[PDB]
This record gives sequence, C-alpha cells and structure tokens, in this order.
Amino acid sequence: SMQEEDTFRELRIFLRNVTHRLAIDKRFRVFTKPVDPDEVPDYVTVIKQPMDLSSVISKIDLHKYLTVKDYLRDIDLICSNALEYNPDRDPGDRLIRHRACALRDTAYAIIKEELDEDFEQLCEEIQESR
Ligand SMILES: [Cl-]
Repeated sequence: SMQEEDTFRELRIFLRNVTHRLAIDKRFRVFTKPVDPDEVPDYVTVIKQPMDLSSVISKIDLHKYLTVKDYLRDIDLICSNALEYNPDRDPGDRLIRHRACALRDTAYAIIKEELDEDFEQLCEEIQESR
C-alpha cells in the first residue's frame, strides 16, 4: 500500500540521518569509504563481505533495508570485518578495533534512544508479509 511505502520512506530518512552522524565523526573516517586495493591488495581476499558507510548509504537508497535489524547487520559487518582483518596487539590494529567497536556501539545507542520500538515492529511485520 502507499501507507507501507510511507513507512519504508520514513525508515530510509531515519537510517540516512543515523549514517550521516556516524560518517561526520572524525573517529570513523576509515569506515566512510571502501578499502583501496592499492594500499591493501590482500583485503578483498581476506574479507569476503566488505562494508563501509558509503556502501550503507548506497544500500539505503536502493531500498535494500526494510528493517532497522537489516541495517544493524551491515553496521555489525563493519565492526566484525575490522576485528578479523586487524586482530594484532600492535597499536595500529588496536586503534582500528576500538574505532570499529565505537562505531557499532554508537549506532546501537542512537537507535536505542531515537527508534520507536513500535515503528521497528511495523517494519518487521510489513517485511514478513511480503
Ligand atoms: Cl588517526
């Protein structure tokens, strides 16, 4: 229905705002663009599902997210990809892991404070009805 389309449009507006807030934070600059195969030629071989905030904006605009749970699965991938690719005790890897965990925790904290649970439940029920 047009009412269900309005629901998904509100979801996209909400997810674009959350993603913009993460992308303008200087801590998360490394997560704003895909990894350059020049700097890192082994990345695309180790990480099977690369994800970054530019890709997340593209997915929002392609109507790939019908629930906040589907969005958070891609935020979780940004975090888990960084924990897997950068697992060493050296400060460079520790700094990327801390920044990836902070991204993920920030996204969840914004959603906990600003997403109505009844709005999420409505999205989940339209998605399940298709
Ligand atoms: Cl830095």
